[PDB]
Order: sequence, then structure tokens, then C-alpha cells
Amino acid sequence: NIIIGAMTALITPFKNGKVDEQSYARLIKRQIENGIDAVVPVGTTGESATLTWEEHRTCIEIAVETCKGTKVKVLAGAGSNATHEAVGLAKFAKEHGADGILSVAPYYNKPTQQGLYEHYKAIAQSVDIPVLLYNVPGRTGCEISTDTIIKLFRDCENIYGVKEASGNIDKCVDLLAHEPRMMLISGEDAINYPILSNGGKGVISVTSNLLPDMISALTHFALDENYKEAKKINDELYNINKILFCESNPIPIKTAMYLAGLIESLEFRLPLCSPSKENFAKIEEVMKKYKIKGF
Amino acid sequence: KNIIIGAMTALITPFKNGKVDEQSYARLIKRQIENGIDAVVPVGTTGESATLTWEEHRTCIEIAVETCKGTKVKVLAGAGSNATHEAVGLAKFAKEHGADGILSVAPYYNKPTQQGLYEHYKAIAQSVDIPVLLYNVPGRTGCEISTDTIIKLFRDCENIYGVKEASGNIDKCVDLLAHEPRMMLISGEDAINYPILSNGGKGVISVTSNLLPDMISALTHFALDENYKEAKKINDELYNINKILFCESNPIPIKTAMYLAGLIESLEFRLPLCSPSKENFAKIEEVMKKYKIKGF
Ligand SMILES: N[C@@H](CCCC[NH3+])C(=O)O
Ligand SMILES: N[C@@H](CCCC[NH3+])C(=O)O
Repeated sequence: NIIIGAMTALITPFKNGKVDEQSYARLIKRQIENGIDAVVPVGTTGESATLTWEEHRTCIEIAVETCKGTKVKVLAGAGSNATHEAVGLAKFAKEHGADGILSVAPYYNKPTQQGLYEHYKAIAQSVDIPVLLYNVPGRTGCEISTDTIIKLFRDCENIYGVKEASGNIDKCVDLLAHEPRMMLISGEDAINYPILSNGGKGVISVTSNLLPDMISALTHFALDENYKEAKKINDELYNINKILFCESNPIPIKTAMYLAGLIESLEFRLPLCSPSKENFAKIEEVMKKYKIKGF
Repeated sequence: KNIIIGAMTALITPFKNGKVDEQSYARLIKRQIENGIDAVVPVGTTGESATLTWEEHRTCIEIAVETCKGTKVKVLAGAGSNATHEAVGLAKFAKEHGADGILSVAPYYNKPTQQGLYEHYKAIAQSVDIPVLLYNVPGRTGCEISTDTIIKLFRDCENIYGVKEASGNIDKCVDLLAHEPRMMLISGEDAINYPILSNGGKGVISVTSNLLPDMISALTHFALDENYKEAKKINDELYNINKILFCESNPIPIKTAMYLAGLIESLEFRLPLCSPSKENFAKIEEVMKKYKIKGF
């Protein structure tokens, strides 16, 4: 009982300080129409930290209602540095039609490996839908060790894999060599193919917000072991994959979506803000080299 | 500039049956007041601010301002958040409820840019009229408030008067005070309290002061009196306990020490925080033996 394939960490477009819910549904439809397998509402790319609870819940509802009749699954962003908050988000996502949940490792409080095990066990025991771990130590300040990830996969029936955003291909080999039954998901666009070629079964992408057809083609070429095609797209996408992180995600990707005319206003919620005027031109310069799909 | 300096304690938040033990909390603050502590920091990183509800976060601030009232011990209320609107709400509550100042941690997880950090703290400083002390701890937040950003906020905002550094970078400490000697650098790292104070730091926000407030206060006050021989001596004596209090993630070791010292009733954390390992439980207990722990 898995959620795999090409997935998009959806941005959360704002307009006049409010979630633009019409653009939000429209962007998800654009993902559905270009071969995306799942959408991740209210992730790191979705500015989950500055959204209220009612906005976090609304973006989940818009994702589930848009994907009805489609196979874009909804891996609802339900992570938190407080276990009771993460259990509450997991319980909401289940009761409102989400196919699974993405649960980021607790940030700022830096739990121990024992605490991470108990944190995700409480989340996994509160629902009966798949739970995908999310490891990003550069943002959280903590690391879910390989041993902890493997234990959670084997002890909790709904925990089926991990979204790795650590730039450590050695750990990816370590995970699948010792536990080949888990679903390793790439959370780093620049190394999507190396993660997929070693046995990864999907991506949760930032670049797919701008180029969903290319991320989708890459992931599915890799899943069919057509590595000559999968690597080609991964190499061609490297420049945009790196320039989308010249500043902290999701500042560059939202700037690109605005430059592509896909969102109406380049609005962030503080402490996030607009990029520099130099980076504004660099992102626009890199975008001119790629085929950006419309609506 | 209105300042809050000296020896300060990042108060732990004791729980009992899943609720904040408020009688124990006010008793811990009195013990801090009675051992020469100049200010208390409610609901910091040590106070498990991430797992406290909004009502519990507000309650601990209220208890701190009430326990310290009638004394010169100030309340530097923890009011940080990775959401600017959340941090502004916390700053406004602390103001309207008697806090002398606020401690505002750098936004975690979302990693704001240097421009975003400036606008974040500018909005906080303009929302309140009490002193604002920045809090830099890159190992926990994933971002760093650069020296240039800290100095800009200090010079552009009336209420921004310094920073709590928890970065293990004494080079940065020299950088701050060499270019802006009027700021109040506060040590957020117990093991290097004296080196920060000897270069011009004006106080500490301590984890070890929960267990040994008399020693942290004496250390800070020796340094402020330029008695660097006695300040370093205590800093050296405290090195073993200062490091064992971080053998696991704060506040797991300090709460274990407070429990082992009989200062709190139950060794209760709120998930994802939990009790330390068996070996670390013994290591903390062994290091505690070499120190005189004050009672109530
Ligand atoms: N500052 C809080 C807000 C959570 C709102 C719901 N995602 C956090 O990032 O954990
Ligand atoms: N867990 C969230 C919400 C905290 C709310 C105030 N205690 C955070 O760390 O920001």
C-alpha cells in the first residue's frame, strides 16, 4: 500500500495575503494534465510554516477534491515538530480523503533517534493510510538514521518509505541494500536519476511545479529502466534544478512560476520574501532554455 | 537603548500528567531568583516551546512575570517563531502581560534569506516597545543571522539591542563587537560562557543555570567585574557538566539532571522529546556528583 511515482511539492500561491484557492486548484489540474502521479500539498515548498491551521486544512481539501477521478494521489503534508500536532494533521488528512501523508522530521527541537521512532509510531498508529517519512537535515537540524528508518518501515505497517533530501547517495545505497522493500523517494531534483537508478521508486519534486512533464518523463523512464532517457532529462534539467535553489526554497520556484505567468502575484509570507534583483534575472535567464507548459 | 543583560536562565518547563506543573514552575523561578540570577527566559528552546500549546506558551510567560514581580529579576520572554505573524503575536502578548523584553529565535525549518531575516525582526521590533534580543542558533534552525544583518537590525530598530549566540563561533563574536561594540552579546553556549564574556559579552542565557544557578550567576558577575581569573575558574570547573548537559539534545539532559536532583517530580517530556538513553542517564548522574546542587 504505497504512493510512488513522479510527485510535485505544490507551491502555495497567495493573493492579497490570502491563499489564492482558484489558482491553487488550477495549478493542481496543470500537474494532473502532464503525467504527475501525486501532489504534496502544504510541504516545505508549500510554505507550511506560515500557513494557519485553517489554510493548511484548506489546501489539503483543494488537492483531494481536484484529484478526484484522477490518479494524482494526495500525499498530504502533515509534518510537525510537535508529535500531537503531527498526529492531528495525520488524522485530519485521513478523514478528508487523502491517500497518504508526508511527515517531515521534527525541526528546531532536534529529537533523538529514539524520539523520532516514537514520533512516527504515534503518527503511524493514529491512521491506517500510508505514511512516508521525510528526511531533510539541512532544514530540520536533525537526521533520521538509516537504522531508525528501517525500524519504522518494519515495525509500522503503514510506513512505506522515506523522502530523502540530504544529498547523501551513500545513505540511499545503505537504505535499499539493507531494506530493499521500502520506497525511497527523491526529495532533491538535481539527483533524481541517481536515486531512481539505485532502486528509488519516485520523486517529490520542486522543479515539477514549473516543468511537470519533464519530471514525469524522467521518473517513468527510470521506472522502466530506460536509464539512457532518464539520465538525459536529468542532465538537461540540472541547470534549472540548481538555479531553483540559489535562494531558499520555495523563493526561486515561486519566482519562476510568476515569471511563467502561472500565478498572479509574487507574494510570500514573512520571513520569506522576494529574491534579489540579480537572482530574479538569473532565474529568468535559466527559464528561457526550457519548454514551460501552460494550463 | 533599554537593555536586559547579566546571568539569565532558559527555564525548563516541568510537566506532570501531561500538563505544565505551574506550582513547580513558579518554585523553580524562585530558586533562580534566590541564587543571584538577573533574568529568566520562559518558553525558550530549553522550555520545549515547540510542543507547548498557545495557552501553555502564554501561561509560562504569565507565571514568570508574576513570580519575578516585586524583584529586579527581569523576564526575557521567549517569543520566537518561524512565522513572522506568529512571532508578532507572541511579542505583543509578552508586552501586554508584563514581560521586560522578548527573546526571538531565528526562523527555523523555512530558512529565510538575509533580507527576509531583516524584515522578520523589523516587523517584530515595530510591533512592540520592549527590548528585543536576537537569538542565533544555526544548528537548530538551519539558518544563520549574519553579522551584517544583526548590526543592521541593531542600528535600524530601537528595540533591537543584541543577540543570543549559540553557534560555537568565537570568531563571529569578535566580529560583532569589533564592528558594533554598543550591542549586547549574550552567550547561548554554557561551555564557552567566559570566552564570550571576556571579549565584551554582557550576559548569559544558560541551560546549566537550571541546575547550578549560583555558579552561572557567579561566573557572569565575576566577568562583568573584570575578575577574569575567577570567571574562568568557574567556567573550567563547569566544563564537564556543561558538556554532559548536551550528550543528548537539550533539554533532555538538563531535565534529567533536575529530576535526579529532586528539583522536579516527574521526568516527563512531550514527544518527540523523550527520556535519555540508559548510558546517558548514568553519565549525567555521575557528573552531577562533582557539584554542589542548591535546594529550594
Ligand atoms: N510555526 C508553526 C506553524 C504550523 C502551522 C501548521 N503547518 C510550524 O511551522 O510548525
Ligand atoms: N510546534 C510549532 C508551534 C508552536 C506554537 C507555540 N508553542 C513551532 O515550534 O513553531
